[PDB]
Amino acid sequence: ACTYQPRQYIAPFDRQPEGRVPGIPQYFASTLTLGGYGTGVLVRSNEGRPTKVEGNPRHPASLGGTDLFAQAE
Amino acid sequence: AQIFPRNANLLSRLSIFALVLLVVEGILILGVYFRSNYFRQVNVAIEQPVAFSHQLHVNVVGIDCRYCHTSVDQSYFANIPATETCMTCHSQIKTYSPLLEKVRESYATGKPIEWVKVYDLPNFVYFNHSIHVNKGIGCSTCHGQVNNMPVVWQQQALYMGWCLNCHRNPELYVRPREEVYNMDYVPPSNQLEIGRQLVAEYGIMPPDQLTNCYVCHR
Amino acid sequence: VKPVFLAVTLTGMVAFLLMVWLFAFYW
Ligand code: HEC
Ligand code: HEC
Ligand code: HEC
Ligand code: HEC
Ligand code: HEC
Repeated sequence: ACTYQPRQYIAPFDRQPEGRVPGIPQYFASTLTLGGYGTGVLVRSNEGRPTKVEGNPRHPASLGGTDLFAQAE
Repeated sequence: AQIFPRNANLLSRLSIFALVLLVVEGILILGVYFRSNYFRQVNVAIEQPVAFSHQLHVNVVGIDCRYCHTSVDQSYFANIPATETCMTCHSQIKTYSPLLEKVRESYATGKPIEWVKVYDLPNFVYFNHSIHVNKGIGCSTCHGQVNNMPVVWQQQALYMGWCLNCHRNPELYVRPREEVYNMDYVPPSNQLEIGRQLVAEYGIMPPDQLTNCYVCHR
Repeated sequence: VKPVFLAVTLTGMVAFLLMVWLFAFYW
């Protein structure tokens, strides 16, 4: 009812990841298959969680582009 | 004189006067509540689960701020130290002590330490520590003299006008890239001249862009 | 009559100082 906002706790790590800067998303190169055939995707991990999928410019059949299924995965 | 006593003529006028005062007092009470230090939790020393003293670790031991908040000049988020940084010293310092029991219970088990956030934002604000630090803005002008706080408190409420004051007039609060240290540094007497020169050298954009809505809210 | 006109005047400016303080140099 008062104090405008609750306490809002914060829980950091116990051992920091070696190559992660907190608050900076990273990108990993993976592959998504539709009918058994692969498609190279560049997927974004915010804090170790996948959130967005985009095209892999280095991969044939996905020159910076994706289909609706790769986005909805 | 028909149905009213003699004094009522004075009382009626006084009552109208008293009514106006009560109305004005009502608006006053309302505004005071929404700007108080209890509603905004300003100057309140929030109790932490492990009772960490910044005064002991900065002014006495002499640890740099980037030793603990390592992500402040690179991302929007100032890193909160993991238990590994605490165990780097307390594996030998003050080991087998009750004040460090929670820290020693973590690191052995994957459970984190649930600190309480002192500086809180309503999640539609999107603050960025990296751009502020790299443009000559120190922690003293924002979090205050944290180096001397045994318990951290909110130096002032994070209003929108408080951000707008610096964004519209950054000449008054800009500093010459000695922000990470120099908590003892204070604005020079000729802050306006130095500030205008620093704004021109660092390319701080005019108030027309910095007052835009999407610079903060998204 | 003239006294109460002064009284309702001082009351007004009193309120203004009060209000202006809260909404300006208070924070
Ligand atoms: C990680 C964020 C932490 C936490 C949770 C604590 N520290 Fe330190 N610490 C250091 C030194 C030299 C002292 C004083 C030694 C002494 O008094 O003899 C401390 C003290 C503490 C305490 C209080 C212990 C007590 O009063 O007995 C606490 C609760 C505490 N620390 C928590 C040294 C360092 C250090 C540099 C070597 C770093 C990094 C940390 N400590 C980190 C943490
Ligand atoms: C150099 C003087 C600084 C500055 C400007 C700040 N820190 Fe620290 N920090 C450490 C720990 C364990 C916490 C959480 C416990 C607690 O808040 O009491 C913090 C927290 C903060 C805050 C507030 C966080 C919030 O959510 O509002 C602020 C503003 C802050 N820090 C700034 C750890 C350390 C530490 C030892 C590992 C050192 C040294 C510092 N911090 C130094 C600084
Ligand atoms: C462009 C004209 C806008 C608009 C339409 C709004 N803002 Fe701001 N805002 C900023 C901060 C730090 C806060 C938090 C205030 C607090 O905690 O007291 C806000 C808040 C708001 C609100 C209030 C939301 C609510 O009460 O629910 C509103 C309606 C709002 N904003 C709209 C930060 C800034 C900022 C500096 C970086 C600037 C510029 C803007 N906001 C601009 C706008
Ligand atoms: C004075 C100490 C400031 C306070 C208080 C706040 N900000 Fe600020 N901000 C400040 C400077 C010197 C700059 C650099 C301007 C530039 O052109 O480089 C900024 C800029 C920002 C930005 C990034 C600008 C952009 O174009 O993206 C953001 C996102 C921002 N400021 C946010 C922000 C918020 C939300 C604040 C209230 C919590 C706030 N700032 C306060 C200086 C100061
Ligand atoms: C006014 C500009 C500003 C400056 C410059 C600034 N801070 Fe922040 N700080 C804030 C604001 C605003 C928050 C609240 C962030 C939130 O609620 O998400 C915050 C939050 C924090 C937090 C909590 C963790 C987080 O990421 O929110 C820490 C730790 C912190 N500040 C320390 C620092 C350190 C270290 C520096 C390096 C000098 C620094 N601050 C510089 C304004 C600033």
